[PDB]
Amino acid sequence: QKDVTIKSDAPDTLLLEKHADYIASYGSDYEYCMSEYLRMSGVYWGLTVMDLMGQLHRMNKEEILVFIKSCQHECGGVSASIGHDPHLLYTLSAVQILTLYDSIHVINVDKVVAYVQSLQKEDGSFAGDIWGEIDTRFSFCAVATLALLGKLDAINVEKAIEFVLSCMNFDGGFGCRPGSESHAGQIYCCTGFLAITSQLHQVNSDLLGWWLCERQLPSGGLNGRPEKLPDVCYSWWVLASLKIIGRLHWIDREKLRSFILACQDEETGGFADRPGDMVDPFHTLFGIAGLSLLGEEQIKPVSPVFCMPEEVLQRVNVQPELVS
Amino acid sequence: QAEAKRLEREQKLKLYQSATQAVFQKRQAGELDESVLELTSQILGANPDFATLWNCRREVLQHLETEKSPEESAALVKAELGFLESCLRVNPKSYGTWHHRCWLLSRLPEPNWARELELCARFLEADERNFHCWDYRRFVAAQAAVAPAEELAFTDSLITRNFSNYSSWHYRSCLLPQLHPQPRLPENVLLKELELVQNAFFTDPNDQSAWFYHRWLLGAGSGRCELSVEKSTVLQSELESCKELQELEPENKWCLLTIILLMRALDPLLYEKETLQYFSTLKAVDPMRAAYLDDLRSKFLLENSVLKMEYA
Ligand SMILES: COc1ccc(S(=O)(=O)N2Cc3cc(-c4ccc(C=O)o4)ccc3N(Cc3cncn3C)C[C@H]2Cc2ccc(O)cc2)cc1
Ligand SMILES: [Ca+2]
Ligand SMILES: [Zn+2]
Repeated sequence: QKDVTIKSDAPDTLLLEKHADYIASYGSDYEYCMSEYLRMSGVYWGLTVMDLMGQLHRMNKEEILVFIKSCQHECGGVSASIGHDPHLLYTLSAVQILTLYDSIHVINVDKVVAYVQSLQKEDGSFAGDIWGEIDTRFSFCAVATLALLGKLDAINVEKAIEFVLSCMNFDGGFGCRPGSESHAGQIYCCTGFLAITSQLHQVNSDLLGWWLCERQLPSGGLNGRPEKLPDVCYSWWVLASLKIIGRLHWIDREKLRSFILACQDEETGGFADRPGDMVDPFHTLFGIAGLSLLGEEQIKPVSPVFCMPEEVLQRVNVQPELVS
Repeated sequence: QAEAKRLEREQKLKLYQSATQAVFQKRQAGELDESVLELTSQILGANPDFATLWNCRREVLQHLETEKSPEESAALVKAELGFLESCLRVNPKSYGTWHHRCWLLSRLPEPNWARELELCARFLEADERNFHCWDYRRFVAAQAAVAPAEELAFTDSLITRNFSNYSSWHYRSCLLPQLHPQPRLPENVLLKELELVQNAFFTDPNDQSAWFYHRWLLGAGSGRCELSVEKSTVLQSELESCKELQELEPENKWCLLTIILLMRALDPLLYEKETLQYFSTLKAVDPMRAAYLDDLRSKFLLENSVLKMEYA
């Protein structure tokens, strides 16, 4: 019942070149400074989307490598920006960026590994940082990070698996922690986690798959849980999850495509959360990442687990097996 | 209302920038004191996802508690609760704010959980789907050793008072197993749940959350070969009630799916023809799920074949 109605005029065509200009110019501004606190991830989104459009060269490799080194703390974790505190989210984003750039030894890999390792608990969960917030999001950051560095074996994998599965719910989905309601974002983190640890057999693919395909609203866009407005990035969290578990054909590809495209801004470029709203690089990455998963030819194939181009992962030989 | 609004943003940004600068100056200096509390107060209300500033608040309070009396530390905690509450009013869906409250209470000597449970009831009246709030509610429930039945009674009133019930039903799916802890619901509990979820979905047949929870209940029992006369009779009675409902609301796909699911639960083979009729109607009503519906149908045909070859 709660949906957007796509205005009949709205964009029906892919505006690749505009987006490549939008991101290339991003950070030359009000919104920019207010998100110092997620800067590392912001750079990850921009770089990843450029590389998916074949435009990574128009970004500053050399300048981002120095920014990454300066953001590594002495405990090994990486912060979002200089002077900000280290966190698993930004340590993931950093390692994703170094993997895009094949520049992993720009940072102290042994110290990142020891940082991820230090955040695991007796029950197998991961805290996001020294301050102890437990979220399956961080289970995914830990293992995604270690997988990309070839160091999965450095954490207690079996206990980590056990914690994630203890967050599986009645509806086949996953939450933040044991007892938490299913939500698309955590389902992406958890299915990705299981992909990495070779445990997709423990997912109930038909039940979860059904939950994920009911996210698609009449407008064609996906929401993140029942009764919520759809939104371009769930359209990525959900779709990715479906690909991982082998049920991407359970949503109406074409209607989703029309929603995603309708989320573009013909003027500024970039994508917004929903049609007509203000764009941003986050949604820009996820709308492009979604179109890619939906088979769109002018964008590179995107890994549904690491949300990077498949060729980058082929190139480092960490391509987990999905359901089908 | 032209240059005015977007002009003062250049001002409001300037304050955040200077206070943020000041906070880091002060933190690099080792000045773990009230000034950081006052500066961060000004930034976290507008911008609660600014995680590093919650960390400073922590580093300050942890340090201050070393060189202030029990009674001065008590006051700081209480003020920290009031500050937390006001941030939540402005933005109730921010991880940082909730985590910091949990951190604050986790370390107090004599935390007042009752108050925190009520805090939860207040935020769930505002937004009954707030998952931070539900999560925090479970944390409080556990810390105060609240009993599953209390929480189950809380979920009941919430379910009847209004719609927006996916979170409540989800919470019940975890509470019920705890009330009958097996290392898989008993039939008597299952039957009360069917009756409760049945009312919900006839009351408001477009509210998906009841139908999802119901599909789960349909599998939570003991099998079609072990159907009690009571459950056979109740499941049959639900089948008819969905057919009635289907006449009133022929565009309602949840009731069409549930009719298919009920016949499966009752007797896949006896209802084979009706199962196929229903997949066609259902695909006509919910075409976006066409692919899902054919896969479910193929699974069920396979199930049927296996059952027929078990014929001696
Ligand atoms: C605009 O208000 C918000 C609210 C939350 C956040 S967040 O940092 O906690 N985070 C990522 C996120 C980022 C943006 C954004 C703004 C500008 C940029 C460019 O660098 O990116 C916007 C939203 C957003 N959200 C909130 C959201 C997105 N869609 C719907 N909502 C309600 C997600 C949030 C969680 C997150 C996800 C991925 C990740 O790697 C890190 C954090 C950010 C802005
Ligand atoms: Ca360049
Ligand atoms: Zn979004």
